[PDB]
Amino acid sequence: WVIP
Amino acid sequence: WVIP
Amino acid sequence: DSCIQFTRHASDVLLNLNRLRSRDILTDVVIVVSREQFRAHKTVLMACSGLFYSIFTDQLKCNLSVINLDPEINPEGFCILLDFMYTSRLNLREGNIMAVMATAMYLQMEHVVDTCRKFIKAS
Amino acid sequence: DSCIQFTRHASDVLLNLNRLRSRDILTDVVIVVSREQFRAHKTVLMACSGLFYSIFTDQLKCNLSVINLDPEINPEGFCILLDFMYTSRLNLREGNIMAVMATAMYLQMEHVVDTCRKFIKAS
Ligand SMILES: CN(C)c1ncc(Cl)c(Nc2ccc3c(c2)CC(=O)N3)n1
Ligand SMILES: CN(C)c1ncc(Cl)c(Nc2ccc3c(c2)CC(=O)N3)n1
Ligand SMILES: [Cl-]
Ligand SMILES: [Cl-]
Repeated sequence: WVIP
Repeated sequence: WVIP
Repeated sequence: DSCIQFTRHASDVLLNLNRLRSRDILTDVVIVVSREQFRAHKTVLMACSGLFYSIFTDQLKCNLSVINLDPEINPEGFCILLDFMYTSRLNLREGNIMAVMATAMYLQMEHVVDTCRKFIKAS
Repeated sequence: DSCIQFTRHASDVLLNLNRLRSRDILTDVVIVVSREQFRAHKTVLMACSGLFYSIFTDQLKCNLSVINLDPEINPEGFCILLDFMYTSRLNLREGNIMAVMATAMYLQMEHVVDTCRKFIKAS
């Protein structure tokens, strides 16, 4: 999971 | 396009 | 093999599937959550959820145009998860995290359940 | 928004859609290319091809279970492109590149046409  |  | 690969292809496919959903094109099922109704593509639901995969591989349920979820399921939690299925983006907030995790456990969306558990553990 | 994103989601969705294709689950159309028949999902075909997008948004053609392609289309070129739609992988070889480019131009798959033009220019 990432900060888009 | 890339070499997978 | 000796294939070449187009990096953005999967993302572009999913973006177009979401465009079809937003315009209600070739949607073949309605998911009923309490009073709320959500139109979707059976194949996308199966590709994202262990629960929908089981439902639509069943020889009788594969032909249903309406699926009613357990009354304990929160429509907002379902809406956030349906949006994730079609975009890869999860709107996870302090006020919705418990309903999102419970809905993801019911829908059998393992990666969502994992990030909810981690975010709850941190707080 | 304040969303989080799952990097592998789009790729995982496409992998599952290809698993459904391989098992012939919820396929809703057969594409006829000369004597050869190819089963597929209308939504995936639309998401990948400008030609299929135009066909299946048409109020009459959206309901057809069989689509016949122009007799000039080569079944091998179509097979390579259908595989690309469901995997992001293109089996481009010296012996098939002309048939692949011609099929991609007909199907309106701009990124495939672009890589074929570049590979031909190099040789
Ligand atoms: C497991 N399998 C062969 C398969 N093939 C095709 C599809 Cl559409 C599919 N989808 C599915 C099944 C289980 C789970 C998911 C999708 C997401 C998840 O967390 N569990 N699973
Ligand atoms: C253009 N548009 C709004 C849109 N929405 C939904 C879908 Cl499924 C779609 N697909 C499509 C259209 C044109 C082209 C492609 C897909 C691939 C391409 O090279 N051209 N295009
Ligand atoms: Cl997931
Ligand atoms: Cl393309």
